[PDB]
Amino acid sequence: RPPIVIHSGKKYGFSLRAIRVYMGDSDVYTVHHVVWSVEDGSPAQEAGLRAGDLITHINGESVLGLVHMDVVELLLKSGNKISLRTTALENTETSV
Repeated sequence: RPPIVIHSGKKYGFSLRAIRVYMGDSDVYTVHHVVWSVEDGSPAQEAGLRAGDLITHINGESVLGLVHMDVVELLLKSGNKISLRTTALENTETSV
């Protein structure tokens, strides 16, 4: 899949969470960066970034396993253009 290339001089217009993904009952995890929301009319929305996307790469650099604020910093220091590689399973959540 090609990277999403966003053109912003402002915020990109999305939010993300760092999810601590555990594999068992020990305090051991791989940090995963997941887009939680995208703002209407924003550069991120326009480019096709979607809530639920796992961001694997920022400007060609693997970000899987980096802590939240390291990824926030990469986003803050990027320019008007950013390239995001992402992957998603279901295109919606399920309400229960």
